[PDB]
Amino acid sequence: CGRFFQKHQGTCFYFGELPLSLAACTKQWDVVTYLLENPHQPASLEATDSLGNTVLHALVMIADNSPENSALVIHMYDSLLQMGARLCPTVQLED
Amino acid sequence: CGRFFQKHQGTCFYFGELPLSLAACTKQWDVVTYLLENPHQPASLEATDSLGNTVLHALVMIADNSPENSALVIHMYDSLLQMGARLCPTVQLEDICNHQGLTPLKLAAKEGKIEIFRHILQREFSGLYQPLSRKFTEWCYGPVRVSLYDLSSVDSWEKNSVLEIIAFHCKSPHRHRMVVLEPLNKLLQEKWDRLIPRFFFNFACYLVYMIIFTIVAYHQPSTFGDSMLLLGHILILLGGIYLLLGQLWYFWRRRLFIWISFMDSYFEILFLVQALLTVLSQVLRFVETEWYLPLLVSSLVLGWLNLLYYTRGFQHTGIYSVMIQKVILRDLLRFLLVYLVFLFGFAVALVSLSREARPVPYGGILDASLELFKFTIGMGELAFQEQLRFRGVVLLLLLAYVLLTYVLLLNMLIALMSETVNSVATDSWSIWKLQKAISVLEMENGYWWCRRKRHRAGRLLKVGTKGDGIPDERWCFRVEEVNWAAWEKTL
Amino acid sequence: QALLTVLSQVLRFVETEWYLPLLVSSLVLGWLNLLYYTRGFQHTGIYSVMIQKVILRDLLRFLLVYLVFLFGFAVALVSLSREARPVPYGGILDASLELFKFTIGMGELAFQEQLRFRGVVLLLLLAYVLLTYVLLLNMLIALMSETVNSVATDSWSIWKLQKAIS
Ligand SMILES: NCCOB(c1ccccc1)c1ccccc1
Ligand SMILES: NCCOB(c1ccccc1)c1ccccc1
Repeated sequence: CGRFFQKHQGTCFYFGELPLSLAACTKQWDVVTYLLENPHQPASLEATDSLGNTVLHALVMIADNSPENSALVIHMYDSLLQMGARLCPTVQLED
Repeated sequence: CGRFFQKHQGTCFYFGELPLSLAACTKQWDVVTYLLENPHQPASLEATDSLGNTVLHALVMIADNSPENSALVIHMYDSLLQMGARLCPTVQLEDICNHQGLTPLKLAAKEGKIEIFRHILQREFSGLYQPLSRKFTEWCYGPVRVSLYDLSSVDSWEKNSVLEIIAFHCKSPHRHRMVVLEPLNKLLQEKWDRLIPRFFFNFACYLVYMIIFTIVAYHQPSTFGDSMLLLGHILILLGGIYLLLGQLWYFWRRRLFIWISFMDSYFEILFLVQALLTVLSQVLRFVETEWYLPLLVSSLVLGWLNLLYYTRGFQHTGIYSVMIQKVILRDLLRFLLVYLVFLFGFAVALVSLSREARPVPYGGILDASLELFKFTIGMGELAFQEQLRFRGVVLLLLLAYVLLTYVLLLNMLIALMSETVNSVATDSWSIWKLQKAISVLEMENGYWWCRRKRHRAGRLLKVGTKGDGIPDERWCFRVEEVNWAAWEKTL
Repeated sequence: QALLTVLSQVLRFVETEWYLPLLVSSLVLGWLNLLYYTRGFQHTGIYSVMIQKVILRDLLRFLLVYLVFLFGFAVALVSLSREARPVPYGGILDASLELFKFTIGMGELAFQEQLRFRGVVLLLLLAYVLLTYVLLLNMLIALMSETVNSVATDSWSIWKLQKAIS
């Protein structure tokens, strides 16, 4: 939680300030898997950032109207939702 | 160096009058190689022609806007630059001033070449040949990219720059499209945002001067009030002479601008005329003549019309002013030509008649012309003159005139202006950007009396390492851009 | 409109001479507001949206240029015609009204034989009518034609949004 990552006016890049969010928003479908299913310390998928955003929220914010960005965000969103449902069905991340 | 090769009008082909230039411009990547690497007598790559052009200059001149020609010139230019760097790195061929004193970038800008000019403006290479690069990329952390374009010989700080050459020296039909490209757009936008205060201060000062002029001209001759009138008069005279000095200094400094495009600005002439009228009106009032009021009122009108020059400094109004100018120059003078022909013909026709009876309307040419213009303005007096013996002839002539003018000409003019407005939509934005760029360049230079100190924008950011020892420095213009098409291909 | 109505009633209770202006202004504003309700139809809401879009897009630039030209020419004419050889162009209000008459379709373009600057006044009037009655108004017609052509589907979308808000 610094200044570059914060969503503001100027030089910035917002990704939810979380390693899993950084991987997902970066189109990195491999390290996200390892972080999810690393036996040493699996990363909780419902952990939030300072502003209250979650991984899905972070995926939403960086979304734009560019066809390529829209496709990337759609694919990552769907895949992450399916995976999260497969890990901990008891919690609805959409809410 | 004869007649066919020399760049002129007629049967001609220019290739720099050098065998290597002929080979390169001819798309012959083989004999150029042999000439460069022939052991018996290698051909120097920095040898010039009579005009001072070099091989790169020759490649630039023959460049056109055709996609195939642009691609050919781009490929040959890049390959030859790489080869020259590989042969004699100690000499930078990109910096070779010909007789006129221009480099390939400056020459490409002046000659109107856009494709090759833009390609030279923003080009990048791999790790090898990296120094031969204008565009760079510091890091690509995430989807953002931080580009750093070189600002050597393109910034306004230099005595001669690409911005100045495009603004005041280029005479291409659509040079206004050369100021919308990458940091010639962003750089100009930054300069404009930094210089807004100067522009609006100038606008406010001019408005104050015009308001004083109006007040003096309203409560003018036909104690305290007399002293106020006198001080207003002296202030107006001082303002007029100061405007005259400024405009004369501008013309003296840019005296090689009018022949390129008189109508590009066409506003400095108006300011000069207004100042001349004001000063001359004051002098003739000193002479106590009856022609003081006409000149003074004409100056007042011209100033209040000139204020549009300042009001076109906004996105929403500059485009409207540009459209006004384009319509005026495109389709309003043909309409006037046809209108005056018809009006003079019908006016003299009506004057010839109505001169034989069985307050005389159509007594002269002025009266008939005024009546016809009243027809055109919406107050046509179309009656049945029962006094003159040619009632029917006069009535039919008036009906024919109104049918030919009030139905065809004016409504057709409406339609033609609709078409013209539809045609010029994006060109309006480009021309507005060019006008704003010219205003920025003029403001950057100080007034005719105060020598404004130059502000050399850009960051002295060390880029890469040249093929030498101690490293190099180069001023650049940082530009951040969020891109995913390029970022998705870096993985 | 509600503020004007209530305040007009209060000032009438005060027995002032400014009751009629405020009351009539309220009446006019209400009759104009009725368009809010009339734009509840497919065929009329789009027209109202187009009216608003044209007003906001290209009618204020025209007014800016118009008022600049009109004030300049009005004060110019008032300065003249003040020296002879019912005085037209007596003040600024009269000259402005005469120019607006030119623009509305009842321009009084005559040869004033009384003032000593006949030709100057006539040429100024001719220049004004040429610059305003030919360029500005017909150009405004063309610009509104372009604007109407531009906003066709956006008009439907904005009408749908307005109906959703209602
Ligand atoms: N001469 C006053 C300013 O020029 B304008 C004009 C009027 C007189 C002569 C030629 C042109 C005009 C053109 C564009 C914007 C505003 C008006
Ligand atoms: N003020 C009356 C209603 O607004 B309208 C209008 C009139 C006065 C001030 C500004 C706008 C108008 C715009 C669209 C539809 C109908 C008329």
